[PDB]
Order: sequence, then structure tokens, then C-alpha cells
Amino acid sequence: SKRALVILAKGAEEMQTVIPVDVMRRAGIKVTVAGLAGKDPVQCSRDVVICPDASLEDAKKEGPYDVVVLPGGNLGAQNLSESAAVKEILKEQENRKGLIAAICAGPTALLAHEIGFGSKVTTHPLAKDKMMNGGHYTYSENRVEKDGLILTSRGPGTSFEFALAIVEALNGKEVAAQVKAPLVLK
Amino acid sequence: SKRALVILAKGAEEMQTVIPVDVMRRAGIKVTVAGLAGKDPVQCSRDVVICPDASLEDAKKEGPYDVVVLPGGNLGAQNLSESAAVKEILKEQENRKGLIAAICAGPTALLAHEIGFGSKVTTHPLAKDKMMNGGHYTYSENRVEKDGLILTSRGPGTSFEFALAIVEALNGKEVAAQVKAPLVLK
Repeated sequence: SKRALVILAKGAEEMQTVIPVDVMRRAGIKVTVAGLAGKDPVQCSRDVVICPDASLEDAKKEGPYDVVVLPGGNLGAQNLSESAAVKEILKEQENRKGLIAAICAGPTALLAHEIGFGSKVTTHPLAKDKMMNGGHYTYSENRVEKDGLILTSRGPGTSFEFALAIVEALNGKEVAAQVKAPLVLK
Repeated sequence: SKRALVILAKGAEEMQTVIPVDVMRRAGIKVTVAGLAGKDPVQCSRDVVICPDASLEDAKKEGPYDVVVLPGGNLGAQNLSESAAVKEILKEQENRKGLIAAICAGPTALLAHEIGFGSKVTTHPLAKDKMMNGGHYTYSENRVEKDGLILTSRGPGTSFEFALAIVEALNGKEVAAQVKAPLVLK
């Protein structure tokens, strides 16, 4: 019913890509893993190679999505931050008041594309200074932060909590709890 | 320095594949993701498609490994359990007293191949009855269990703890702690 776009760039943190994709699919969300650079396999930060479902070029024409998800990894987030296609997608999503979810270094692409200024956000500790350049967000050390349509989180180890927050926002608390139980979370 | 073989079968739980691969690479372990059925892309349980580094046929000739890792997912574990190549690898590993690490339904392939009988093990709760058929193991509800060379764990949400246990066994506690810190674990 609900639809998610996960934008996959070279150098993405593969845990932060796969955990949300998997958890959202467990929730019955229709997820498109879209390759930033095309439909070719993407080499992630720790050398896991993932085959996208679609190119971003194609996926962005099949909008709109109920959530747009930006994985982290510094190098993946730098690619997201440099992309005109990402900018357009995120601007459209913000303008239609749809959810934008970003983890680790991922939120730094929000800064690059001027998305969600004034929001409370978290990032990976090592991405804080980049995110806070110019003081356009208020920083949080919460494991997951949500300020309206801007949902952010910190790292590989917050990925389940991030994904479940997306599920809760889209499909509600009951679905999130049902999905969570078989995961054997702490 | 240390080397890990991760055996990737169709229907594997992709979180349980990627979290250990990534965490072990963070630890400086040399990891080979080996496709059970060949070097072709593998469709995992929640439709993430991963490109293996090597076929299992090729990787098994480049042994031996300091750990052999079996991801879970019921359907992936059933494929592992049905494979003669997996049997031979695990028998060799047991005979050379090398580490064998399995998560979720993964440990059920140990039962199939008669590996490590008499050990204390955990599995996913839904795989317990399968693992315990014949009473050849003693069951534990610990999130990670280790009995000599047999290291087991429960589910997606225990994957970080599982991977870090592998790192501790191979490279020691200090390396595991160093790797853990930037993950932002609970």
C-alpha cells in the first residue's frame, strides 16, 4: 500500500541500506531500491555489492513515494549530496509533505539540498560538524529523531530503530510492533 | 590476517548476511562472500540481491578459513542443509578445530550435516524444533551462544552481537571493542 524509495549510491553503508529495506518489506511497504548512478550493481562502503531494483532516473518518474530514504556512509552521502536528481526528489517530497528519512551521514544530503531547515535532527557523531555548518538545524543525540516530516538516526546500530520508526509513521504502531517481535531485538 | 567464508544461498536473510560481512571487514578480517549456487547474484529472503565475491566451488578450494559463517533465513538455511559442498566445508572446519558461526535458522544446517553434536546452541525461536530433532544439541535462549568452536545466535536483532562475537574470537576483545564503538549500538 505505502511505497518507499531507497536511494543507493556508491559508498553507501550497506547495513543502513539493507536493514531498512528488509524491515520495510516485512511491514508490507513496497520498496524500490534505486541506484543513483543507474541500475548497475552498487559497491557499498564495506564492499558488499547490491543490485538495485531500478535506476533512480526510472524510479523518480514512478513517484511519488510515501517515504524517501537516504542511507549513510560518508562516501554514499557525498554522492547523494552532489546529485541534482536527489535534490529534485527531496524538494518534491518536502513540498508534498511526505516523509524523508536519513541515517548516519545521510542527513548531510538534506543540508546540501536545503531540505527541512529549522528541524531537530541527529546524525552519526562524526557527521555532526558537517550537518551543523551554518546552523540550519538543531542537533539531537537521540538514537532516532523525528521533527515533522524529517526523520533522522545515528548509525549502523540504530538502523532497526530507524526502520521501525519509518514503519510506525507509515503503517502505525501495531504493524511496527508486529514486525519487531520476530526480529529478536534488545 | 584472519579469513572468513560467508556462504550465501538463495533465500538467506540479507540482514544476517550483510551485518556480519560488514562488521568482520571493519575488524580487518578478509571476508569471502561465496555464492552457494555460483557467482551469480543471489536473491535474499526480502528480495535484496547481493553479488557474491566468488562461487562456493571456487572459494572452498581457497581454504581453509578461520571462520565459516552460515546466515539464516529459513529458505537459505534449507539450501545450506541440502548442499554436499557445505557439508564438506563444515566437516573440514570441525576436523581442523576452526570456528563455525551460524545465526537464526542457520544452525539447522549443522544438524543436517552432523556438525558439533553435543554442543549448547541457540537459534531463532521458530527454528528450535527443527534444530532439536533427535536431541543432538542442548538449547539456549541466550542472544549469542558459544560452545567451543560452535558459535550461534538468534535473529536479525542479534546480528551485531553475533558478528562482534566472531570478531572477539578471531581478533580479540580489544579489536571488537574498537569496532563496536562507532556502530552506535545500544
